[PDB]
Amino acid sequence: QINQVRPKLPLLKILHAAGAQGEMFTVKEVMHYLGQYIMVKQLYDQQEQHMVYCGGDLLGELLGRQSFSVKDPSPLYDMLRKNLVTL
Amino acid sequence: LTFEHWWAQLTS
Ligand SMILES: [K+]
Repeated sequence: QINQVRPKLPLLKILHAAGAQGEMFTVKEVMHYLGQYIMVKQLYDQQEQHMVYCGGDLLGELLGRQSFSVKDPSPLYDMLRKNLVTL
Repeated sequence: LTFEHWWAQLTS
């Protein structure tokens, strides 16, 4: 369906870790589970919570970065573009 | 000030 995407394997593993089921999702669902993954694994900086530290995490491998800021999402969106198969 | 506050604004 046009509003769905198919996450590549490593990103799917991350979504499943956060409780997702299945293989295809809407972008809102992907963001929901990726946010949950970051929250429950407590990867965000406790003082500056828009900062996410993921060195050594599969998420860091996907981002090609040790950290990123939710305020400047471009690196996160670049990661999604490379890891979401669309129609 | 919270991760969720910032994260939630990435989607409409
Ligand atoms: K932390």
